[PDB]
Amino acid sequence: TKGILGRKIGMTQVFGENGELIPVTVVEAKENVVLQKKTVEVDGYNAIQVGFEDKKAYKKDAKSNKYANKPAEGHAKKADAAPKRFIREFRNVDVDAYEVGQEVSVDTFVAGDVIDVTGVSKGKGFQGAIKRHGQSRGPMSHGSHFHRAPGSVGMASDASRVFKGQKMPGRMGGNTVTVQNLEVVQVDTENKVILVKGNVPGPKKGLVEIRTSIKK
Amino acid sequence: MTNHKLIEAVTKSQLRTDLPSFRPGDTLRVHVRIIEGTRERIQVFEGVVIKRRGGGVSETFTVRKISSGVGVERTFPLHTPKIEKIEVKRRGKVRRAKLYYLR
Amino acid sequence: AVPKRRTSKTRKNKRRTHFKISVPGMTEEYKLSH
Amino acid sequence: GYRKLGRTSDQRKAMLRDLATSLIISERIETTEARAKEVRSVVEKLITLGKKGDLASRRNAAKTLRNVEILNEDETTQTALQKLFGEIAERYTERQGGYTRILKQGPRRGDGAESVIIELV
Amino acid sequence: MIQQETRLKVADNSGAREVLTIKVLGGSGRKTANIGDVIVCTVKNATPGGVVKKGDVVKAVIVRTKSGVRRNDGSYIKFDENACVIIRDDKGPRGTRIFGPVARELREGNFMKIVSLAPEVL
RNA sequence: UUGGCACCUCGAUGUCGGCUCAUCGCAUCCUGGGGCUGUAGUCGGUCCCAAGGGUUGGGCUGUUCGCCCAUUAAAGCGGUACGCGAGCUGGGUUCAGAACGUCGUGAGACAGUUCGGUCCCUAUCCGUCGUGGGCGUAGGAAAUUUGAGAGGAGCUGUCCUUAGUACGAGAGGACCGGGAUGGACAUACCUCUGGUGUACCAGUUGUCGUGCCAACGGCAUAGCUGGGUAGCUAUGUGUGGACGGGAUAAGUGCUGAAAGCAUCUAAGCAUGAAGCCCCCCUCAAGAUGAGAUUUCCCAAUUAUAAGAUCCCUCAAAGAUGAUGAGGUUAAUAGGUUCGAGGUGGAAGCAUGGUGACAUGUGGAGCUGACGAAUACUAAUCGAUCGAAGACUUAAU
Ligand SMILES: [K+]
Ligand SMILES: [Mg+2]
Ligand SMILES: [Mg+2]
Ligand SMILES: [Mg+2]
Ligand SMILES: [Mg+2]
Ligand SMILES: [Mg+2]
Ligand SMILES: [Mg+2]
Repeated sequence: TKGILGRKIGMTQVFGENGELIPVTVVEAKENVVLQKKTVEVDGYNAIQVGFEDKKAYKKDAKSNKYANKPAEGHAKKADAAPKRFIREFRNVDVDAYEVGQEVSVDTFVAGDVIDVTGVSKGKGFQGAIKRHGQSRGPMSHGSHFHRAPGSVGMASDASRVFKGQKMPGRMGGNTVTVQNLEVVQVDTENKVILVKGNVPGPKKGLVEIRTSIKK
Repeated sequence: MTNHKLIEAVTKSQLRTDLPSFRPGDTLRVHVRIIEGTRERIQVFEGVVIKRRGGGVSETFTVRKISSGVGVERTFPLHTPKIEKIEVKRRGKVRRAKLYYLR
Repeated sequence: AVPKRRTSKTRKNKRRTHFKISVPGMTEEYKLSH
Repeated sequence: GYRKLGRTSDQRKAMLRDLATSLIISERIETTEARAKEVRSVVEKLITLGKKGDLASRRNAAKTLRNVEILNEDETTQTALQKLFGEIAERYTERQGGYTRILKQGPRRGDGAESVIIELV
Repeated sequence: MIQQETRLKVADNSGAREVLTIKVLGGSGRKTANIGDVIVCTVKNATPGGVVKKGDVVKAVIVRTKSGVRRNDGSYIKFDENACVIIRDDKGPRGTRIFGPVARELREGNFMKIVSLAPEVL
């Protein structure tokens, strides 16, 4: 199949042929390169390891991730590249194709295709039990002291434990979610943009992962 | 909207430079084309401009009218292809920029 | 809501492994007064 | 920006206006870290009115600067408003912004609070 | 929006003038209704002399709202009051003459008998 | 279930419904398979397999339960101190007051009905949801990963065309298989519709401060009213439910013995259910059974190398730790100069009006959180940890 990586930029709309509105996100995807093709004889699985954004070169008093390091730099130039920031493996794609050290163009995505998107969520901190799991809150008048709280937790002296898959507060946020079966609207080539019908996860300037759908 | 200018460039050939100008409280007519078959007609909406927000393709307004006792309102995008033309025929004076005291 | 038992001498001291303090930095004695 | 400093709106708008003034007179003060990262901005927006010097800026150079302090420097009397447009504005006619400077002293004795200096440059 | 214990009005020549909504005809615990929706009502105020007296349960149909409808072309239409029209077993109206406009969505809603009679469709 | 017995508890096992949460069992209420008949067709009826999921809003009296209007694919019976009061309520329940009736010679009762009437606790241990420091994984470190195993999603309806053909005495009615549009539910997001927006913009009353001109500020719920940027949000905006396969219940069968014939199970053997494992999403090598690649670093006890941390500037992250962006060869936050989006035409002079006012110079001026460019301010200074490939037993 086919797969490209890129950053989420924003969200707008376009007018179709029948004047209909279609809402879209705007994915930027430049500078992808193949760095290691795999094998079953070595690893046990065929795949394609890909890296997306460029960064700078080795430096002596190095105290960021802007400037790369030697193990990285010894992996870019191998396949004749520059140091790459992000790295991912794609596993469901044909490997007789995709020779090494090349680039990957958006042009391999037509307009009107079908995809599935994969990214990170947004961050909510320490949150309660009815924003999170979304369940009923209690009376606020008629002499009541139960407003926002999880009521009960167990039964009685039978089953005196508390089962594990139980709903309490804590942290929800930067988890991995996917979205199935969206549509490809339009594909620029100069600005290196791909548009998708619908809204997809993550914050602005984040990272997005795009791949062909497997379903029918 | 110069963020890195990648969104206000793609959405460039969906604009249109055909449309006159208008502030709130400026009567104007709106020649829609409505499709209910192999081919169908126009059916104007007339009224008075109360609202206008935004910038870009997502720039909207709305107009008010009374019709046989009842009030009605319709809000439109500016750059859609349905709207053949706009015809500003009168102009006024106000001190507000959102009008809701008209109900 | 009330302790049912006594806290031993160990469980009191197994707990204070992390209840210490820390050291300042060290610039040439000179302070790290950025 | 957006710091509240455990002080509700009606209080913070008057604490940041006293800091901007008494500074100007003595050009050097001693505060906690947080406050001086907020008069880092209020006072830098307040010389930029002093280079114009027009009749309108004096009218918006008074809605935050503080009531007429009858100074007394060497054999004289000033106002904090006929010192800001006459004297600081003239030293600083050819630089861009950035005319403050924060400096870290140590902590305090009682409440264990980082103490810093702030001056003009 | 139109839910239980809601008071619409009437725009036909059939005697019933005001009503009260007590249901919506979906069924999986549905809790609202917009334009184009068959409901159940009663009467709370009639006109002397007519065909639908006070205290009679009847089914009825929306024709107007304060919340509009989201046309697929990216367009919206919201009126300034609410309204209803009273119907029969044969999927058609009790009275004859319609008053006040209606909404074009009623063409693809099998209510063509009412656009067949009304002054201003819009 | 109403009970019988009186084995724990009276130096306290302290409570009937309803609200919030959930969890198991089938002797199945709906959906799912089929057999059976008077089921011609529909509609059922009967028994058989099946627990994956699903299982309504309101009126009267305390109402546990009871009756009634109105909808629904359907509006299930039982368990878990008649599930849950160190999580909520207190109508009901037996307190002291006072009426009304049966009773008593009187103290008072049997309540046969009504009205009024103080809810104590800073969570130690286990259990549970979430997040981190320390050793270990036969040299040390930076990136990418396999997946033994564990959890999660799982629902359904109507129109119409299929197709009036199999079948149906004809009307009626499938199989087939095509979509179209939906209700409830579960998840990401803010372009639209809209809600808030306490350091943003105009308007507006009262009173203190400049012996007043009002152009300004302070307090009076932000003094009130009209609007509203970034940001988090749903009543808004878009996807999802799977099909598909491997076999198994009842039940349909074929060769085929039983006993010639027979016969669905006996040697055989195809068939077939929303159920079961596989397919779809998420976490996972503390998986002490501690994995697999890729590249980088290499000694005179002992310094130090690859490489990380202290420390300072900040958010796309956040209770604190941690994660992430950047540290003068530098665009990190602030500021300054330009833009956007929002408000709705300043001050100050100049014409017109006796006057309070309106026009023009000018889509004016101001603008917190978003975007860009620019070294003017500060990220200085400098310190601290940190590896030198064991042994057999084989092949080399
Ligand atoms: K109720
Ligand atoms: Mg109380
Ligand atoms: Mg320090
Ligand atoms: Mg008994
Ligand atoms: Mg018993
Ligand atoms: Mg005995
Ligand atoms: Mg005062």
